[PDB]
Amino acid sequence: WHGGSVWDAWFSCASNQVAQVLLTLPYSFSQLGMLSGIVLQIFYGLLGSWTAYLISVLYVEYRARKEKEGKSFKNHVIQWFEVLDGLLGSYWKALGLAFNCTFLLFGSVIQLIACASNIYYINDHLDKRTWTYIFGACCATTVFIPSFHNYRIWSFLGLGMTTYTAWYLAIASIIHGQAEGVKHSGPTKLVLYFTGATNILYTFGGHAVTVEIMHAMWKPQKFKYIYLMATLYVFTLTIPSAAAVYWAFGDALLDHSNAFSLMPKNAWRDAAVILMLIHQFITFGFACTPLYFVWEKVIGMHDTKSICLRALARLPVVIPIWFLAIIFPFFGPINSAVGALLVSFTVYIIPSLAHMLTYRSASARQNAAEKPPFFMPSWTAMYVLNAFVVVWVLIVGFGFGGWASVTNFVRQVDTFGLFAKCYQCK
Repeated sequence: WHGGSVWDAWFSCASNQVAQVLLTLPYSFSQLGMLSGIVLQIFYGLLGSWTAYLISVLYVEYRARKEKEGKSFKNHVIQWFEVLDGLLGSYWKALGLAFNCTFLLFGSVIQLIACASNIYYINDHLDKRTWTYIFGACCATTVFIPSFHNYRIWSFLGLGMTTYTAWYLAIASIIHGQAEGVKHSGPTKLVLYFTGATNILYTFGGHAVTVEIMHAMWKPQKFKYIYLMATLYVFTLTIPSAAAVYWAFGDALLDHSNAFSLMPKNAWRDAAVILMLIHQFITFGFACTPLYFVWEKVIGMHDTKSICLRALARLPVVIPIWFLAIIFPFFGPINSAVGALLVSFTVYIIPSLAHMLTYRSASARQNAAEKPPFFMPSWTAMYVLNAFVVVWVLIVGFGFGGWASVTNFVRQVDTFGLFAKCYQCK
């Protein structure tokens, strides 16, 4: 009944997403408001915790089904598409593989964009496109990276830096005060409201892709609701900073998708920028490996003796990332687009549909691995909740959210143009 092996991967992904999306929350607040912003944050955090629970339950089910026949996974890490293939069929393996690949690609693109933006805000002698030139090389010389373990130790430092950045933002905006005449408009247009809602949905989207089977022996008595504990700490990180920055700076955030552009300049802001950039650069070396792994699986040059051949096979994975990070440098709305188009299907809809399909027949409900938990004492309860999750994330998270986000993105293009030199620079 290994559960703690999945919590590590999920916590790593969540702690990465939070720090990736922290700086663009006041923008979405100014688009939404305070009431709607806070309420949607709480709503989506709870939904994300619920889906992560289902992912853990499916992992345990698959493992217990496969160990019954006599197949061992020693010295191997289970993949999510392997789980879907072992539980449902082939089409689900295909769907999982495709969506995971696209999601990792665009996560890498977004991280490169963020690095360029922050390095601009520490030194502004070179425009953001030249900083993208410079950092593309430093992130394309990463093809020589082997498989790195120990994600938990790095995650517990990433959180230790994100907490400093968040509380700096909050306390600095509180001490700065608010200027005279600052206006708070609230929700006025629909496209703005829904692109903000989708940027909020993107925050709590993180899931386990590869889980090590080494820690199946552990069984602790203090790990009851670790998912809810992680979500509560993420709330403590993300609500005060965004609320304080929005309250202090008003409507001037619709033209600044990076909150470092409005804060005053002193030593503490320099420390915050430096800590954010270092964290952002390292997590690229941790997010690269799965995509390289899958690609080398496709090309078949995996068991290679010359490391240089691995670099030659991996260059066509870094070239489109660099080209996309140069051509579309939109730091704010790209989160909304990626969210609406990929996270709604990867984190929210496919886990629920898998849990609703694998347990349809009573022969699989009587011989299940894990019974329904105490807070959901019946199967009908879980089916109703999964149906609501699917319908909601299909209508709002993809219907209105996708349309609004794509229209906002196209307006950004028609305003700034292809290959923008400096996006939102005075």
